[PDB]
Amino acid sequence: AEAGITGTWYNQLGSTFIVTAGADGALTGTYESAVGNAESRYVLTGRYDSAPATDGSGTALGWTVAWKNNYRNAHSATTWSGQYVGGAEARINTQWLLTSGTTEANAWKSTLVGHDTFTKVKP
Amino acid sequence: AEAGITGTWYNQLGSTFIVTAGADGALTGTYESAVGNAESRYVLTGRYDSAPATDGSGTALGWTVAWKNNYRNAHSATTWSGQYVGGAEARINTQWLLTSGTTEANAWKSTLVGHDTFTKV
Amino acid sequence: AEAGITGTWYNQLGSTFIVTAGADGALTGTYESAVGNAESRYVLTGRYDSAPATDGSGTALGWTVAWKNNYRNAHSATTWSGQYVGGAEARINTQWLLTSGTTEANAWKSTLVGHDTFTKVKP
Amino acid sequence: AEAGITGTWYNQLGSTFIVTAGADGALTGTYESAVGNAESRYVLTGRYDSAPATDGSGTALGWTVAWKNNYRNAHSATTWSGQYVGGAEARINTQWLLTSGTTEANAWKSTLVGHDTFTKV
Ligand SMILES: O=C(O)CCCC[C@@H]1SC[C@@H]2NC(=O)N[C@@H]21
Ligand SMILES: O=C(O)CCCC[C@@H]1SC[C@@H]2NC(=O)N[C@@H]21
Ligand SMILES: O=C(O)CCCC[C@@H]1SC[C@@H]2NC(=O)N[C@@H]21
Ligand SMILES: O=C(O)CCCC[C@@H]1SC[C@@H]2NC(=O)N[C@@H]21
Repeated sequence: AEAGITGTWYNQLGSTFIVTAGADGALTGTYESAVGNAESRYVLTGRYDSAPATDGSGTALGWTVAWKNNYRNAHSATTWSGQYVGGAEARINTQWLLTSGTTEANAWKSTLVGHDTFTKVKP
Repeated sequence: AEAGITGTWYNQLGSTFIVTAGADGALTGTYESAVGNAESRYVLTGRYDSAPATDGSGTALGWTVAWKNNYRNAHSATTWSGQYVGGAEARINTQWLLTSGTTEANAWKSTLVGHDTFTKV
Repeated sequence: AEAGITGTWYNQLGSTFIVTAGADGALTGTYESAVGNAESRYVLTGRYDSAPATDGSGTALGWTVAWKNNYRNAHSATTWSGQYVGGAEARINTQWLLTSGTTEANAWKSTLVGHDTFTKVKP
Repeated sequence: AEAGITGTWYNQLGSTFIVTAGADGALTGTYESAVGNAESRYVLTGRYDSAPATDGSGTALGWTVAWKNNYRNAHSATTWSGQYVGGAEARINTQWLLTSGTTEANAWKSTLVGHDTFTKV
């Protein structure tokens, strides 16, 4: 449900995700991270399943942030892959990969993995 | 300057990734997977570092495909996160997460992880 | 602390982890999964940092279960990588990789990733 | 039978993995990393499927190294999870998780993920 996803969300670190779900499956918005080499808002773009299953399955989605805006550039990008689970206590449960640009010799330690849970604030 | 990310790329499974890199960091294009519950092309969108470091570092990037088009809907989405390494034989090295829409009970087994290497050959 | 790790632990799915931490850095024990193609106990072996930092850092550890015992064989193995965080509310926070044996053509979808949090029961 | 997992293997970074596979599923040996905060050999222990499927499937396995030995202590541990594929050119294909001991504040950045391919060359 585009309107189910569309809104302001926060995760367990205190980061803010503002997203709009388009009817063609597009996600666009901004992300503000509470941690890491980041300041202010960053552009995000992603995609979601705009026709999910009618049962109690979640809606699969994903989005990317490259950590460069007009104030800072961390030379890194994170992708979040997860699912939206609707209802009263709407949640988006994700796992993420954060890759930093590195020299070829340091490429083995270029990528962090983690997981974030997002809670929606009253839309 | 010199981000030769724009083009048609192929990974080791034979999937085709056609991307345009915008001057301000946007990635847009289409993806056609040679494997999985997929047929024909799917829309992708992503982001990349449009001013990378001047030392020998790769360019960080990432993108998403939701596997729904006019033919099929797999109820899943993949994100690739990696770096572009330019040069005479340019490559995009990625790790990816493929999440399927599941019930809560099956959420523990909702996400596959793998790694794809893209070259222009 | 070997004695800090040693004990019975349960995660959010209802699975049971019984572990003994050896003074040489060895972990041995048994694992019972509440989900998946598993029944009864399975042998686990792992390693941990037996001399962690004296600050508030966690103790890094990891262990493996191959899902074959005398009752069932799922032809898969999981490795958990994480850290033990001591105290009153002792926790082990992990991420895991579950690989299934597959044919070469299905090898792209061989591995699941997830995360489990373990709580210790009164030792 | 035929699990030719036992031996000395090398990955793409030039690290050396010396393993013995026990008849009942145990893996034991040593690991020497060519990269990272590591020197000399470290103890590894793991598990593998000692009765794999009879179709063309690989053998699932996994092992752990805690990066402490008599020389150094990195306060970290790596787990590799993968499958052994036998044949004329046998390979072990893995994905790994490297967790460092961190404070709670830094737990979000405690875990690296990568992938190693081992061959006997
Ligand atoms: O340090 C960087 O390279 C950029 C900031 C990264 C912030 C990460 S993205 C995953 C995790 N979730 C968050 O909300 N913030 C951190
Ligand atoms: O089966 C699905 O759910 C949709 C197709 C998934 C194809 C995956 S995405 C990661 C990997 N890289 C590819 O080029 N194809 C597979
Ligand atoms: O289905 C299988 O192949 C074997 C059982 C797998 C159980 C997994 S391991 C990770 C997760 N944590 C658990 O406690 N159980 C599941
Ligand atoms: O730096 C550390 O914390 C200890 C050494 C880590 C070496 C890693 S483990 C994964 C990868 N594969 C290797 O052979 N070496 C690196």
